[PDB]
Amino acid sequence: GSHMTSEQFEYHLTGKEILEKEFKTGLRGYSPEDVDEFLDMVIKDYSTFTQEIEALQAENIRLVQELDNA
Amino acid sequence: GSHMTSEQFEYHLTGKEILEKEFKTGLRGYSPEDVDEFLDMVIKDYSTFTQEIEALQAENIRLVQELDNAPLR
Ligand code: NI
Repeated sequence: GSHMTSEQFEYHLTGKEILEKEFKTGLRGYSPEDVDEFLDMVIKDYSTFTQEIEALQAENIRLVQELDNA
Repeated sequence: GSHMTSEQFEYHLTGKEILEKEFKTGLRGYSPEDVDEFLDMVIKDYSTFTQEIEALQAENIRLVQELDNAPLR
């Protein structure tokens, strides 16, 4: 009967891991303030990506469950 | 036939921007090698997130098309 495919998405980091990452420092290096400001945006985007996927999964569930009554 | 729209989510960066970003240097900054290796994972994750979202959006559009044509009662 009905057969679903299965796809897997592999991620390297979590927002938490980015929040908790401590870079080593050296004689010359990237401006800590500038890197921090940039990663702040990255962490926000990880949260937003996660939320949008959750929203899209819920929308998927909504549509599938409607079709349950077809 | 009638439609409404929303703008639910706000993003700050693209993967391309993270690949291309050039940081100012200074005394006692973060290890460039360490930061670059870290951001490489971020870049790959942005691409994967983006792919997953676009795949779900395509799937949902297929399902809405199916539902448009489906009798329920
Ligand atoms: Ni079968």
